[PDB]
Amino acid sequence: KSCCSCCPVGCAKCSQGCICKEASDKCSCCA
Ligand SMILES: [Cd+2]
Ligand SMILES: [Cd+2]
Ligand SMILES: [Cd+2]
Ligand SMILES: [Cd+2]
Repeated sequence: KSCCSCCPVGCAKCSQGCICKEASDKCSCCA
């Protein structure tokens, strides 16, 4: 885990702020 369970790796969109709050197995706001 880095930021979320869908972007557990300081994802870009999740650079410095888990701005991804939607993905119960997959997201479409980032990757
Ligand atoms: Cd995520
Ligand atoms: Cd993200
Ligand atoms: Cd996140
Ligand atoms: Cd996302």
